[PDB]
Amino acid sequence: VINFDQIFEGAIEPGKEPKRLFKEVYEGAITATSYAEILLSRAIEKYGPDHPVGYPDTAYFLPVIRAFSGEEVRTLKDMVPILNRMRAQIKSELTFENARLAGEATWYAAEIIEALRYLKHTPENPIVVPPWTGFIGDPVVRQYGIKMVDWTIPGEAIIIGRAKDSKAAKKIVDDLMGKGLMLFLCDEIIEQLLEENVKLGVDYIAYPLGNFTQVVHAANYALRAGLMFGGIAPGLRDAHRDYQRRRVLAFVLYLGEHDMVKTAAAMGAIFTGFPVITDQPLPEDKQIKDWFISEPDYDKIVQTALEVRGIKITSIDIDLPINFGPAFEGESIRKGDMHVEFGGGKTPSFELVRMVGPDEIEDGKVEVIGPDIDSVEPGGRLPIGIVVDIYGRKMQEDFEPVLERRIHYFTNYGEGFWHTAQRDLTWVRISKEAFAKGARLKHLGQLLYAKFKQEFPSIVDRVQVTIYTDEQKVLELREIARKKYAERDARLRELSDEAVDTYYSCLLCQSFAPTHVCIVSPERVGLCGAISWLDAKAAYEINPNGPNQPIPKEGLIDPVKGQWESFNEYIYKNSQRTIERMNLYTIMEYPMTSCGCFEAIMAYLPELNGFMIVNREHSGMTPIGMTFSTLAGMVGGGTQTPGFMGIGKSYIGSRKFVKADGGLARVVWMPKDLKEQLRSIIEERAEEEGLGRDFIDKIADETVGTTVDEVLPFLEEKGHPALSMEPLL
Ligand code: SF4
Ligand code: NI
Ligand SMILES: [Zn+2]
Repeated sequence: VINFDQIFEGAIEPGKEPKRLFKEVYEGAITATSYAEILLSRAIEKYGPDHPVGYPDTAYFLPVIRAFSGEEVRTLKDMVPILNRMRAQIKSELTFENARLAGEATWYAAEIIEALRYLKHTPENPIVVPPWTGFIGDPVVRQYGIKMVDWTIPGEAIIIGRAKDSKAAKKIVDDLMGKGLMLFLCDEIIEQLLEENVKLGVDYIAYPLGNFTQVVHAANYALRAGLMFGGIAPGLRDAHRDYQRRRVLAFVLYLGEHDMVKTAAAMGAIFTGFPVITDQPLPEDKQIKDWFISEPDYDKIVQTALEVRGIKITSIDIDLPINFGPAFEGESIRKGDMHVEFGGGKTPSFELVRMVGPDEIEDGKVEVIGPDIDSVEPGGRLPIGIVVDIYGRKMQEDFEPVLERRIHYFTNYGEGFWHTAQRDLTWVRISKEAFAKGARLKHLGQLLYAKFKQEFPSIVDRVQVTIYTDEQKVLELREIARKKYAERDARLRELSDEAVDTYYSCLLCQSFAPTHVCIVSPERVGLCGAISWLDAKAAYEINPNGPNQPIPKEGLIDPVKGQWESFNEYIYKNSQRTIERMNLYTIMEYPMTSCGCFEAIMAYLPELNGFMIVNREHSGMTPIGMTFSTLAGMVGGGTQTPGFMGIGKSYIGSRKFVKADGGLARVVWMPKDLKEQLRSIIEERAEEEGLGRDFIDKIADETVGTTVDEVLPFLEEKGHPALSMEPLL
């Protein structure tokens, strides 16, 4: 019933088909499928038809195939009928329909060829090294979903071929990274950007895939979105294409001299709804309106692609000397690249947002008080105290901690600006490159001002930013800040699931996970780990129409498992009626659903009488016989999964942590690093439960084993309480 092809209806008037383009696509699709045919036959000769084949760290087999036709490719023989089908759908008649089918066959061919390449890939002997990615694992797709759902990443650019010259490559890519687009790069443009010292790699959301058929690692990335968050069944071809067209705002930049295989791959992009913009001149018989178009002027090609795709960018439009955007949030500034640092146990530091009255503030006044960063030798240090005063008619003291959180992100988005921690434990660094470009502390203050005004227009009327660098002045002001921090800690201490009468929904991820609803209570953070009850409450109070809504706690059904009719009704209504009940204190019956951005996954193991937990960053097998990525393929997508649940890491430290299932006492296995990340809260909560602070050492981890038979003897020897608790079944 989904007629996806309707989006093409007006594109080409009959009898004027661009036969030059369609012949090139046909030749390239024949070439790609032939490449795959011969490599596959040779591989079956060498290894045998039953040899396993696949990609590293994915739940979705060969994802392009798994999405569009649903096959669970596991061995070489499985790909033989699939490729035979794709070659069969490549047809000489020069229609737009046959061109799109040839592009789909080209994507299938490139995916097959790449899986064959990975037949030689092992961790000890890998076929790709950073900053190149090749196939991108599921955890990376998931780790960036939270930035996609609110269009912090506004769209995706697939750049194929070669820019006119190195300098043009750096120009457009710097532009795109400042706009926050996710980049996929293929062929000679990568070396062009590295030659120009552009930052690239998974940490900068700018993926150097490789060359040639590695282009398909853009496609199998994009299609996993619908398979993961969208919950769309494998093989629902038009449903997947519709999800891509509506939610994955990707386009292709086709740079350099054209070639048949690159053109056929680009037509596969068009086949799933992504337009193609090339820097090459195009004769009338080699173009399609709004789908395969020429913009030779490098000063316009980015805006042209964004307009044809429908991407609208919000910019602060302050003249900063450095680039700014999500790609730089993940950067590290090594000591040898550091021009100056503040805080981090080297010098005193704090940051503070505070409400003030109308008379108390000069809107827009950004002032540095003390020496600036040109006063130190490179590698030097200064104190820093950042005070952001805010006035507004709708400003509340409650909002102060919320706004203060943003300083971290606001700072880290600066290229060559870096920030970690919070309050009086901040550590800030500024790169030598940023200093060389003219960055000074005034620019940090201006960035904070503009960003606070842009993000909170309805509660911020005046903003003033003062940055202090005198050591004794910073130490004096830090005590005022610490008074505010203690008031905030006391307000937090007053909260509990029982003491508040209203929990809050979070629908932010419904952009990509339409049936999923999060419920945030004081003692259960949202599964992303970034939205606590105070956060959701402030977000609603700032924007009553937004994706966080109050829900009264009314109509109790089960005090023990945590079920109320008010939450049941809200979830059912906002679930497209897929979900009727939710228990807040158990994973074993009506668990809360997940999108796919969960920091960790819990699962029950009957053989161990207890829970395993595994975080997204952990690589390795778990005692349930599944890696994190496989478990995540089951747990996400907005379906209810008794015995499994997605969670935020900090929820493990909550007093209400799966309380009806036994809480922390029920946890028998976690990765060693995750326990270390949470060691203090695990020790404190275990003491509160009566488990002992050494309970953390009774929790098995991968150094104990990855299977039940390795783990159970250790649990028995340790006298883990879970073995003597009631089975949860
Ligand atoms: S609280 Fe839930 S719905 Fe909201 S952003 Fe986090 S994971 Fe997504
Ligand atoms: Ni999610
Ligand atoms: Zn999500």
